[PDB]
Amino acid sequence: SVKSEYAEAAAVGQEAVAVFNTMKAAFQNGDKEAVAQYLARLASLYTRHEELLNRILEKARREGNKEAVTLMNEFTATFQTGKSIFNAMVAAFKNGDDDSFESYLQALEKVTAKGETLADQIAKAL
Ligand SMILES: O=C(O)Cc1c[nH]c2ccc(Br)cc12
Repeated sequence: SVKSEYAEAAAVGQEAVAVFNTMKAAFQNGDKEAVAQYLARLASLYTRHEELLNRILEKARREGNKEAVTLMNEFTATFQTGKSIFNAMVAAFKNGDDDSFESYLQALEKVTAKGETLADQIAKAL
């Protein structure tokens, strides 16, 4: 069902949180070889999550589930805010700009934290 697909997409989101928090510890420790690998792992996790959410949104549209479509449009817009902040963070790591990396990291934590009430609303709506 779309609801079990949403549980699967959500688990992937939680994998990214786990990897992201491990990556923040590596960044703080200056272990850039680990950070590089966690940033590759996070990209693949975000590209997977993004595609799965798009399938959920498209299914909700085909089902005519107007409330789920509304909430999924709001969430997939915010997902792009997070994804943009992540990509800037990757660029800061490439450029050796730890100040920008720190900044983008906190922004990505706050963007994610904000979008959690809506993430849990979508589970109940589908
Ligand atoms: O997860 C998505 O739906 C979009 C996305 C694609 N790449 C990302 C990287 C970080 C964060 Br946060 C989000 C993304």
